[PDB]
Amino acid sequence: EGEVTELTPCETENPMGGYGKTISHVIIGLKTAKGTKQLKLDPSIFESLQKERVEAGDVIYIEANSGAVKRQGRCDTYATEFDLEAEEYVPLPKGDVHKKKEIIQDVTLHDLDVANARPQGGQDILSMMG
Amino acid sequence: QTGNWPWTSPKDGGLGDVRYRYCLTTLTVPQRCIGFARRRVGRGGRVLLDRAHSDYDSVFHHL
Amino acid sequence: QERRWKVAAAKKLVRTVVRHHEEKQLREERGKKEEQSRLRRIAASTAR
Amino acid sequence: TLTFKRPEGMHREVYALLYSDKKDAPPLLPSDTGQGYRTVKAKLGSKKVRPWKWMPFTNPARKDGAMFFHWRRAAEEGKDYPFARFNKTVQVPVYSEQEYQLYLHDDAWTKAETDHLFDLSRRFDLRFVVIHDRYDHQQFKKRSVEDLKERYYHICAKLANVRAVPGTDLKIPVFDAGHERRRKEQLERLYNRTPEQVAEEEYLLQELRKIEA
Amino acid sequence: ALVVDNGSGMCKAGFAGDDAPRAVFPSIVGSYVGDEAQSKRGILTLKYPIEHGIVTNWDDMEKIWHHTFYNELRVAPEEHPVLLTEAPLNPKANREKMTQIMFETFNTPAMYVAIQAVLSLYASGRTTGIVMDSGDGVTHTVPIYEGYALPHAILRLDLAGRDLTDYLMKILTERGYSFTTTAEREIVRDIKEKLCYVALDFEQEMATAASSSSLEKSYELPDGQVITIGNERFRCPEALFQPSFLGMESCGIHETTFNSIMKCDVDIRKDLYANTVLSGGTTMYPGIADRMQKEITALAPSTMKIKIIAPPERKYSVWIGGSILASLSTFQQMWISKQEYDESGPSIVHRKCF
Amino acid sequence: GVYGGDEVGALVFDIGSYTVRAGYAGEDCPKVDFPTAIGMVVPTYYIDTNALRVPRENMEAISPLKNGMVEDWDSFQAILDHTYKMHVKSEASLHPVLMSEAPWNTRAKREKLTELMFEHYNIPAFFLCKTAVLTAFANGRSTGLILDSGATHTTAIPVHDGYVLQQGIVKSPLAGDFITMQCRELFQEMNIELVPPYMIASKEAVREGSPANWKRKEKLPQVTRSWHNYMCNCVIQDFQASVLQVSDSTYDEQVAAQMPTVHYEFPNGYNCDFGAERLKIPEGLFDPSNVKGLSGNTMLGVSHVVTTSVGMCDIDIRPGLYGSVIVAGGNTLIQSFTDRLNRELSQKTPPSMRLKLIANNTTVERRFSSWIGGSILASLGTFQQMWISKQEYEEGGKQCVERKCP
Amino acid sequence: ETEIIEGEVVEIQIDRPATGTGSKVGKLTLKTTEMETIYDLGTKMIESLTKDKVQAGDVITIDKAT
Amino acid sequence: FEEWFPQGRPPKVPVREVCPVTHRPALYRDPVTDIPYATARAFKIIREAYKKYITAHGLPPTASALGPGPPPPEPLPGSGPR
Repeated sequence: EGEVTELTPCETENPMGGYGKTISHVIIGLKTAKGTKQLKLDPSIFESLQKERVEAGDVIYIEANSGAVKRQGRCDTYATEFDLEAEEYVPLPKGDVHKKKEIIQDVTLHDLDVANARPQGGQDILSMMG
Repeated sequence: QTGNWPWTSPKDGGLGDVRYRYCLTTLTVPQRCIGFARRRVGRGGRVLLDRAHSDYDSVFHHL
Repeated sequence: QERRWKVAAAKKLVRTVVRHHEEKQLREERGKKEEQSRLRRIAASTAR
Repeated sequence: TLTFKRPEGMHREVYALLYSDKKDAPPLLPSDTGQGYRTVKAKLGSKKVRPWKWMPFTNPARKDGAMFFHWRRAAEEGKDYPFARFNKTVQVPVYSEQEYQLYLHDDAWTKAETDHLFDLSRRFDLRFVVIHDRYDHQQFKKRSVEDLKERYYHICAKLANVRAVPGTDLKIPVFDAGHERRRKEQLERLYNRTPEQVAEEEYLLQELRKIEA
Repeated sequence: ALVVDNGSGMCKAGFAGDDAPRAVFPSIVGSYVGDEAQSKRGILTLKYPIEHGIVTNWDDMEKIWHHTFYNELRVAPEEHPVLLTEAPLNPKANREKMTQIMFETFNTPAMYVAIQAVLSLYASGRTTGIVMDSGDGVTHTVPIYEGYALPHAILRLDLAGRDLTDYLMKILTERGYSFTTTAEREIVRDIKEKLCYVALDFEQEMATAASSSSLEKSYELPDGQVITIGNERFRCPEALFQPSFLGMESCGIHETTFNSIMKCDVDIRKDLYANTVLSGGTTMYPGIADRMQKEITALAPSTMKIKIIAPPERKYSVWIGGSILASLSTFQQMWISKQEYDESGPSIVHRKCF
Repeated sequence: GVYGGDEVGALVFDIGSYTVRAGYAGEDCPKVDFPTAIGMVVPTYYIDTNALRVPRENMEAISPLKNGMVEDWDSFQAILDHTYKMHVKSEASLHPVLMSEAPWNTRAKREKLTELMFEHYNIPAFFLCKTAVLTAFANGRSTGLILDSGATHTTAIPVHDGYVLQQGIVKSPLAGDFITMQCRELFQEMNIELVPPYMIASKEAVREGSPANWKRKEKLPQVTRSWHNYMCNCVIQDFQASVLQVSDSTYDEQVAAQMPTVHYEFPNGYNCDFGAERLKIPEGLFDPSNVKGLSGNTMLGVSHVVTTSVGMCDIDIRPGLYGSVIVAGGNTLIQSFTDRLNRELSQKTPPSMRLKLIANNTTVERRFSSWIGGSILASLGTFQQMWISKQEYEEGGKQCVERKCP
Repeated sequence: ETEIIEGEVVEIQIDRPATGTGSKVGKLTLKTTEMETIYDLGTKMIESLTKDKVQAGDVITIDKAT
Repeated sequence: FEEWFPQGRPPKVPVREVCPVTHRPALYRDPVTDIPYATARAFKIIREAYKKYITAHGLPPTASALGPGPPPPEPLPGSGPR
């Protein structure tokens, strides 16, 4: 996580055949508080990337196993006597650019029963009928 | 134990006058722990931060 | 300490200056090679 | 708000006068324009500098009244020099020739020797190694030791203090010169030992260390 | 950000990030300045505030900088940072006076002072080298190691373009053509800049001139009169390598360069020989680089690899380096601020600038 | 309250036998550093490399100094005039001057110098300090032993609380000039004809150990033998700086012979690879008893000079001397000099005393320590009462320097 | 703790479609008894103003960061 | 290609704005004309100002105009940045 700064595609011209222009990587540079680092991601991230509508100066969230991008907002450096946005100029995060998070949550079996018994998905009409 | 000067000399050898002591320090601008450091006034009234080498500076960074 | 700061800052400045010089050469050669590649594409589009 | 760290969990610290090592990183200097000039253009543009001037000044605790020059703000012209407050002088006693007749010269010292000693004491702030180095041993014989000058300075000071005060008594200026002489003699005898004697002392101390525990 | 290179003869001023200066004009004052003073010399007597790279009259230098800001560039100096340049071995009080003038008289928000040779090294894209900077009034040789100028090894040579112009006037008068006045000085300077060159071998060139007309070239005066120039084409630049022609008991630029190299530590000399860069308008004569290569190869050990760096744009290398430096993001922390001056005095320039 | 330092527009001069260091106070390096040796024609003087290195007829080469003290006052005055005119480029009546002097300088020369600076140059203020004190001050030390190995002398000077202890000084003549003489003897032994650069018009490359191939300038004037010897010594000094290396331990010929050689090329194109002889030569600094033709075994090495100087001091301050050994001088810049000195002193210092050599091994710090200390001292605001003023000189005469500048 | 902005509108100016987020950028002027100021817009609230039929001289209030 | 990779080069930080009258960081925005302010008193002085300048000629409109926060720890220019 951190502030995106690059949105830089790589290039190798051709995919070993008839070609236009081929990228073969996407360079994504993050900086949050502790430093800055460049990540050469899979090219497949690009679809999800403009699906999340990210641009330079935004701050994002990407998970390692899935590679799923999520936009959190944009930094407070473009804020502080600007205001007036529902997205909130979410502050520039603390800590290292790369993080390993260990979440522990306590739960009872009855909670699991109650949660799994119901159709909690809001995309179905019967859920909001509930 | 043989004595030593007030400086270049911790309590393991001599007098540890704290004005010569470097200690781990952190800055409010997001640049992290800078490792061991003193505060010293220079010429012109300007307050500087000295810094000292450690073999674990790579650990104090991303600590 | 002022002497050490001066020499370190001077070293960093020259290193950044030569990097600035080199990046312009890389930019211009990549740009002209991309121009030639686009020529290669548009010329063959008519044949296609 | 701002944090510095002296942790128990790592437990280390370093000391140095100039710098710890040649691989030490350079210091961090203050700056206002680190984030660019356009970030702070209004803050600087809404202000005007106070004028400075290259200007004369007096009294660093000089007796001649000579005026040197320096940079200070123009509004601070007539101020007395701050560093004159450092001019502290050691309180060496003074005496007349009548008073010397009860600082009587022991039939070993002279008036000239005592005056020379006190002149050097005033000049060098009672740094008796320096006074010993600068003592005119040729004109006044090899007094030496530093204890025979320390003890005569201190007995003269004790007699002068006993004279001038209506009533008192004085503990620490009772200078035991023989103790100092024996101490320095013992230190010299340890200094001039050959390495075999030092090894013998180490062997005996190690034997005591092992046998007592 | 503004970059102002107030050299000995000509003041080059412009904006950072540009590839060349926007304004170039003489560093003279009458209240008229520059070309106005030079054209109207019959009204007011002319003066040089800079003598051999050192400022000697600050009241005139204030007028020059005022002309630079409000007439040439046409900008308010209170709205831009200003990068200034100083000759090597400048007195430390001149830095303080410059800082005082910038912050109090013109009210700049920020400023900096840099050494001209270091800027030439930046322009040539080198980390380590020696810079032969020959201007209009003074010549210097400045060895630089990892961007740090070594002050104990710097050597000054009191020989520059004005002396060469005077010597050209002398030898042309010896031929027969009279040139005495300041009006004729610009004509002779044009002849110097257009026709002179550095001979690779002076004696053989002199013999060739004596035995043939192949080296001769004609010149046309503003009056329409036409003259011919012979061995004076290469006799005048030769004074850089043979100052005895000028009546000077001094070493040449090649010997000065070699001596300045030899005043440095033994480890770095291989880098200095391989990165000898020429700078200034006086180094613009054709053939000077090859002659310097030959002369320094004659002096230096055979194991060293001599390379002379003479860019075509070497008469503005100092300004180009200043423009490069002032545009960097890493440099922006190195500006002296208005508040820093107000709290620390003119001595802040010694704290921040090197 | 108060402030930090204070800058007063002072100048700092440190004049040695090899070079003259000068500059403005508050700076961290001397502005200028040119040779002390000057030409004379008879008188007319030629100073600095650009004027000195040009050959000229009947021009002798001299020095103003002898044994670290001024002898030729006309030459000294010429050097100061040159420094004020061409290098400082400012009027002398405006700037206070702090001058370095030898630790062993006599009273009469101090008085003569004070009279010269005040009556001729009309400076407004003056101060005179010794080299060892400024060398200590440059490293932030008030107490310590200064080992200065320059051109003429290798000297151990103890310092305590900012004062030189003159009765603890130990001088030796084994220094850079002795090394230059030994290199001359080596080249004579090797049949290496030494041609200085001024005689050479052109040269051609040759093989290792082969005769040189060079052409002599025809237009030379006849030059004195002193100037020629000075020019030759300028070559031998480069040879010293390049080739010589101190043995890490006691010299053994079979061990030094197995070390890699060092290639050196002379100005006339002669070149050869140097083996154990480059380490045998500087060994005489440490063990002079084995030197060939040297006058007797009575003289001392560098380590023995240090130990003798410390042992001649009071027993109370010897820990403070061995705990700060400040190595200085250009001759200490020979490779592995400091390591050898540290090892030898560790083998001779008592185990009860901790030994600590100051980390100082750079050309600037080793050669210009005294100037840096002078700049530091003149930059102090506390120091500004310690100047001798012109009024003080006119009232008390030249004798006030003894009271004010100990 | 209520971090609100409130006032009476004076003037509104919003741009026409120009591709991207520029299609809805604009400005919005508020006035009170002793003050008035002009505020830029975040391109998403304009539909709420049109839905509520914003009128010159009408009184509104907003909550900061939402 | 480029409509899928436009790239970016935004200004990392803005200009930090300061009120001409009594300083401190700017609040609200600029008025309907001119330049930002911190307080209603600053707004009042700024609106009393700019009536001296709509003539496009006259005396200095802002040289210490109406006591615009005049204590000089470091002296102040006139409040005419527009």
